[PDB]
Amino acid sequence: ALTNADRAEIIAKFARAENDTGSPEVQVALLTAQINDLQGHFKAHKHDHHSRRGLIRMVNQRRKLLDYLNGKDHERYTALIGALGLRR
Amino acid sequence: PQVKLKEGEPVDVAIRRFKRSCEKAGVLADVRKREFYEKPTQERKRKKAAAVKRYQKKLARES
Amino acid sequence: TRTVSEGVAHIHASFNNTIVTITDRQGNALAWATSGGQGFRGSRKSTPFAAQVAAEVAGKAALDYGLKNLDVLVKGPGPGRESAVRALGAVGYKINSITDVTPIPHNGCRPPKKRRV
Amino acid sequence: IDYKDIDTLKQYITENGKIVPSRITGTKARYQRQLALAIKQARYLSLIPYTD
Amino acid sequence: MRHYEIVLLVHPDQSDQVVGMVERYISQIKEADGQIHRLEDWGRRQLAYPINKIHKAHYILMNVECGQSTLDELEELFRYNDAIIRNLIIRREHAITEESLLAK
RNA sequence: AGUAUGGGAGAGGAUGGUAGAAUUCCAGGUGUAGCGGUGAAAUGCGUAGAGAUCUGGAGGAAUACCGAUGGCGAAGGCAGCCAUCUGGCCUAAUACUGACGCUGAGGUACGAAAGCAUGGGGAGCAAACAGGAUUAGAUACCCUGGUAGUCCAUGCCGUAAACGAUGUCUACUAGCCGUUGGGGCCUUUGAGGCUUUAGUGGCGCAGCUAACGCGAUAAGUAGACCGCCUGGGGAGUACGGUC
Ligand SMILES: [Mg+2]
Ligand SMILES: [Mg+2]
Ligand SMILES: [Mg+2]
Ligand SMILES: [Mg+2]
Ligand SMILES: [Mg+2]
Ligand SMILES: [Mg+2]
Ligand SMILES: [Mg+2]
Ligand SMILES: [Mg+2]
Ligand SMILES: [Mg+2]
Repeated sequence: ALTNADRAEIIAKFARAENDTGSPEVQVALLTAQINDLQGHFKAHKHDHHSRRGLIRMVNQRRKLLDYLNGKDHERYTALIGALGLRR
Repeated sequence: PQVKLKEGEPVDVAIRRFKRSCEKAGVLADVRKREFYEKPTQERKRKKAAAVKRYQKKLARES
Repeated sequence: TRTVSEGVAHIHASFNNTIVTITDRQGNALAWATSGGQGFRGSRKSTPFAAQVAAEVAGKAALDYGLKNLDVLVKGPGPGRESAVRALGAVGYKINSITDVTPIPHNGCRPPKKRRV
Repeated sequence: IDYKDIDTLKQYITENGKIVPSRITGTKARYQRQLALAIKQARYLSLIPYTD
Repeated sequence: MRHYEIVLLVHPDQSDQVVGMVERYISQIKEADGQIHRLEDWGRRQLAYPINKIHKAHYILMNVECGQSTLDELEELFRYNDAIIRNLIIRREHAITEESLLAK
């Protein structure tokens, strides 16, 4: 699992302003880190169905936030997806 | 249980005291339960009925 | 032949039959009796009186070993557990202690099906 | 309630060794669960008898 | 690291060795890094029921802080040591250093 | 509506280990005539020694008491103890984003028990089946045995009175008494009394209802979206199609 220091680093790297923890960029980056971390757990536990529901929820939340960012401003959306390495 | 006897206790009184010890222990109840296999649905229904009866009895006492 | 001062009486009571056995400590047996063994063959085996006669005969047989004080162990439901100890006391023995040793599983094997009678 | 406190743990165990319910002892729900867990741990550590 | 409480039961015949075994465990823990918050020797106590036809054993208590690799090493040693008869390991939050009951 | 930081409760999920009780079987010590079962019997077991009792072993499955109108989970469903990985929920005050929301045809994932495929395991229970009984007959209900199966690994199957017989989300509308996890306030005799909040129960005004009944966990008063119904049979059946 990720640590408080890791989350603080991600927020520092993706924060628009001071104390900015609610920005779509910060939220999407945090979700991406969490998902890529959980991939390892789900490699070793294929039949842990109950956690995969939460993983799918994280995926859906990221999708909705990315769509909102795209609707509001395209340049920030492109920068975020490029920085985080996401196809769409 | 282990109902040890006094020096002069009558055997009949000893058996009476052993009956009280065993009745408090409730060993025979588990043996009665174990005779046959009860289905989970039936156990659920029985426990629900028991809880309802207990609540009604407590309300009657309060009234 | 052998003389032992201390003994133990096991009463294996059931809903169908009562078995009364007399053993020494360390479990070696001395005498035994049963309701079916002493007449009463049929449903009357479970009746407490047959337990009393079985206990009387078992005690009379065991008296040859010269034991006057005996411990009591009882296992199982059904009538006959009380009559056996009463008869053992009446016969002339001294009952030092009485305990229940009926085995209780901690949710192990599945019991047989219920009878639809 | 900790598994190493046998003097108190024994106040909620019968002679047969069975755990006394909450109804008879007047304890709280949260306390009862901790006490049962402690009794189980003490039984495992052979500090209190499982039965008899 | 994490905090673990350990209780060990030792065969009475190997009682004289207890001082060595605890010293070896502490040495390994400290070599890894280690923080041994509590060490207690309850002494030889009677068992409430026999274990492997043994009616009494030596009781040891430890409160330590160590990592997963160490925890694995101690678990393996406890499993493959014949002097030990039963061991309890409990995860704890924060460290207990106060004198405990049963220490008489 | 969502995010960060401090705390709390929980049989929520996955993997591995370990403890006690009991049943079966196998050897050994004492010991002799029955054991077992039913309304009553009989089959069956027993003098090459049963049953009962004590001692030592093999193996499988499930976790007494705590236990609760209790708890957790989207649902199905989850019960001894310990370690590792892991999802959600409750709760305090701050600091952020700024409508990012609700629902959802097609589609997709999960989904009790039974059953299916390959390979293991098999104590107890037990469809099929064998014998003994009851009966006019007994293909059953009762009794003695007993295979698949129930268990493990990997997949498939997509069904239930899968029920609260009550789709999801939102705001509002007398009160009274319980219980679970928290927050705040006041008493003193160390535990109690008031509030608040999220669950879970019992009554009941207004309102609704064919009646029974529901009644802040609505079946009341209103809004958004979806699914479904149109007399009983024929019939969740035929043909075609997909799996
Ligand atoms: Mg598995
Ligand atoms: Mg039967
Ligand atoms: Mg939807
Ligand atoms: Mg659809
Ligand atoms: Mg049968
Ligand atoms: Mg499937
Ligand atoms: Mg259907
Ligand atoms: Mg329906
Ligand atoms: Mg069809």
